[PDB]
Amino acid sequence: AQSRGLDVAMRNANDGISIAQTAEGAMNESTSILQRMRDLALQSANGTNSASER
Amino acid sequence: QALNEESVALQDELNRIAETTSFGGRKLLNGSFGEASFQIGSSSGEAIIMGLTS
Repeated sequence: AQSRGLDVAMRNANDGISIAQTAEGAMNESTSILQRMRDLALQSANGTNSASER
Repeated sequence: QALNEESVALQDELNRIAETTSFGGRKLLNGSFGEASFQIGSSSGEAIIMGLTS
């Protein structure tokens, strides 16, 4: 019975690993997007941009 | 009178220069530039002030 319980626990831990990995990938994409947005915000602060390029 | 006429021509030339020099549509020596902020460092705050007088 303990062996079967360990099988169940290993399966559940593996499922949790997969969910964690998927969320980690999505968060990685989100942080890359945030870095690009930071670059854009820094670029706009330049005082040579009149109005249109802003 | 001839010298005055040439001086008047040069004066209108000075006005044209003041009103014409533009960095891609952004007038510089007209007087609208005033003061601008140049973001020259990583993160916010690290910037300088450029002041152009007509």
